[PDB]
Amino acid sequence: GVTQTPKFQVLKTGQSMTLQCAQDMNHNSMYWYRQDPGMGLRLIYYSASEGTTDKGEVPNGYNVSRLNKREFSLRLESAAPSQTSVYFCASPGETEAFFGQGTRLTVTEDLKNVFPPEVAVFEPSEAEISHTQKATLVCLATGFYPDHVELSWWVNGKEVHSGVCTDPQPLKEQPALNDSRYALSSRLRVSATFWQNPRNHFRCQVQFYGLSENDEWTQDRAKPVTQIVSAEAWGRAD
Amino acid sequence: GSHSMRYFYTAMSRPGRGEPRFIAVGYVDDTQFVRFDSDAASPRTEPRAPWIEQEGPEYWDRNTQIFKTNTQTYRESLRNLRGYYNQSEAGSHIIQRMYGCDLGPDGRLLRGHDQSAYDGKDYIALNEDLSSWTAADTAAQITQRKWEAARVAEQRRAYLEGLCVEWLRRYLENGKETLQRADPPKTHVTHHPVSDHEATLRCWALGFYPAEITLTWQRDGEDQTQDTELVETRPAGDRTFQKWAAVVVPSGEEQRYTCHVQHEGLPKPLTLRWEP
Amino acid sequence: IQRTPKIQVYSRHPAENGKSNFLNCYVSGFHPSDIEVDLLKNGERIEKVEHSDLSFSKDWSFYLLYYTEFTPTEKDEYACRVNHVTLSQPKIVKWDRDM
Amino acid sequence: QKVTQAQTEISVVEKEDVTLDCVYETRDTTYYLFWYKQPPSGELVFLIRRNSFDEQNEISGRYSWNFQKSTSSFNFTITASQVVDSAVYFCALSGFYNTDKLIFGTGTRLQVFPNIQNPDPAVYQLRDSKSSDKSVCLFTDFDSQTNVSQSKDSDVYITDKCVLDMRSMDFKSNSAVAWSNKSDFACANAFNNSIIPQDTFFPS
Amino acid sequence: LPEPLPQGQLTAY
Ligand code: NA
Ligand code: NA
Ligand code: NA
Repeated sequence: GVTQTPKFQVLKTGQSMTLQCAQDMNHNSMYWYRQDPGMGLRLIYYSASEGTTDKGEVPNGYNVSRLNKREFSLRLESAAPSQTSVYFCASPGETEAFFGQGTRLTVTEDLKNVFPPEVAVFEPSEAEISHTQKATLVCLATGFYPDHVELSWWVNGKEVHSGVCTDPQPLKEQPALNDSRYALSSRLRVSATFWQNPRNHFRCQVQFYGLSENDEWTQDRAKPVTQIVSAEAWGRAD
Repeated sequence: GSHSMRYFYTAMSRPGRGEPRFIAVGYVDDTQFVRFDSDAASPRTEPRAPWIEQEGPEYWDRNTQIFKTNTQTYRESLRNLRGYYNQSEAGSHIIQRMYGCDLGPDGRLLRGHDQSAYDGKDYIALNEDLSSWTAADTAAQITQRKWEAARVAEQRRAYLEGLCVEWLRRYLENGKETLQRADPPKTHVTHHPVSDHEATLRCWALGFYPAEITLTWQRDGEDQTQDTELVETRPAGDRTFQKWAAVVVPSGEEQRYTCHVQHEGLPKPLTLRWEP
Repeated sequence: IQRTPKIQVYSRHPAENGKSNFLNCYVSGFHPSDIEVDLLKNGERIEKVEHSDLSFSKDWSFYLLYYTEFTPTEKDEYACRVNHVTLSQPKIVKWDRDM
Repeated sequence: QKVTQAQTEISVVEKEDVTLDCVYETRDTTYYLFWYKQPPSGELVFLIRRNSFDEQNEISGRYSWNFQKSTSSFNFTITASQVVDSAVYFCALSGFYNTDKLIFGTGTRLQVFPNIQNPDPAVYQLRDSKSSDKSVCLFTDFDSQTNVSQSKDSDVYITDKCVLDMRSMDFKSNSAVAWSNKSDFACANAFNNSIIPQDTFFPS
Repeated sequence: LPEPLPQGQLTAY
């Protein structure tokens, strides 16, 4: 199928970058899309052949290059905040579109806006335990920017998907602000006897995708690099 | 009244120095309107009919890019077929392809065609349903399996029912003064003495379009088939066709002989006689 | 099997002495495609003979029309020379203005 | 060329059937369409390819499509709905040639909800984190028809209704989370901007 | 117009 890199990218406004896309299926056609809430997928540029490149729905702010049959690169020149999107490349065949993994790109005004999440676990209400014979743990990942995060629950060193619910979309801490920090909540529901067992260890892990070692950092605070932030709780006899 | 568009591809390998030659020609009924030859100095799709000359540079570049890709793909197909039929760098081999659309009553597709041959012999053809193939043998069954797995039939059907029908209609409209016009044969019977007791009567049919025509001699209303000399219909080189039929008759008995002509462009079938 | 070419030598319009016409040589029903066609004037090869673009019939056999603009006379003799792989030697068909 | 998915967001009750609409507009006589699935993970998952000349209408497990070339509609039906169907669904249209553009609709987000004939709505205060300044309120066990609204207060954060399934204990439930550092913030007022049942349990 | 190229690979014989 299609090989597309990178998966995550933080970019400073005015910076320039090139997204990669390669296919070994010997296809003639290669397409570049951007996905935005309520817009679905929108074609930026497409290439009908090796020496050809043609404009799509939204070509403004981008340039493409079809060198050989395999590669279809997408160039962002002087990256703008409006270019904060999910990018997908496709090379359709006689069967399917063949989509690459997807590039989640964030264009920031200043690196000063990049923050990792603050992660905190909130222990079950005894009032819930008494009323329902169930115990919901809540995890809050707050103040993160960009919204590139992966939340997971770990019970006794093993990742659980049972009794877990994570919000499908994060919340804007200041919706009217454009570089707003994000917040995400997740719940882990367990039985009262499982929560009451002190042997039981519950960990909420948030993988944050931020700045690389290569990025410049001029601020006093810690460099907001790609990192894991966690919070934990053990079962209480109480 | 029924119309057709046809493309004819000829792909030939060279045992001597040089790359395989790909030649494509396109026809609307009996009129060639387009050609592409990879052997040329700078390969380009070219017009062969005045009515196609109204197509912009985007039509020609789209044609040229289809044919340049087919040229490369055919050189691979030639390399392949001599691997199926275990052959050698020794001989020259030919892949021929004929495909196209037949216009129906409602303007839709009447029938779609796609036929391929290898060394002058049937290789693979697309059936009437345009979803199935017929391989003349095994090894053209290798081609068949490769094409069934790559959904080639679906790609052919899309063009045949779609673009092929639409483009043929455009051509038919654009060149209506010629393409929809049937040209009647210009006929005459010529007299040629062979001896003192015999003479040749030759019935000519000239400047006709389309090529289909019937030409027969009768003696006292009786068909002269076995005694008739009939040349094959031939191109005049000006887009019209020529044909003649001849009979050796006893000198003086000329009036007993009638030449029968049937052609689309004729209001009625003709009955001709020598006019001395 | 290989198919030998059928040959027809003729003029575009009924021939008239001193009037320009086209001398045609129609080669058809042949396989493979490679063919050598020359038009001759009193035994000597005519330079600049054009031809139609390579096409084929329902039976896969190829056909080509070779032609040259000419001004016929009663004196001058025209013929077509055809060499194919099926032929041991070139085939010569003379132009007969009545055919 | 055009593809239209009118529905922005649709909800469905678990074990019930739902239909996602797609209406296209094309000048091409021959074309093909796609249905793509986008789960919360963000990947684009191939579902179906239907060519214009295809008459054979498909069923594939709990999926069934209806192509009507007449009404220019390619509608996708999901039967016996499961939480795994909660995704964004895209419909696409393309021509058969290299010069042609593959075009997508705006999508339709589907959310499948459990059937709760007997909700036990309650608002619970979770124990504060030693590392946090905020108080957390869990609104849980409400009916799937409950609409959760955002707070009037800008320093009060309210998440939307979320579906969890405790597989062993065979129990599915809905929950929404409200949190804040504000001194006047309490579980009793946290969801005051939302319409909640009168029987909502409010412990101490 | 001749048969145009597919989005995918033009399948050889
Ligand atoms: Na700072
Ligand atoms: Na060679
Ligand atoms: Na929509």
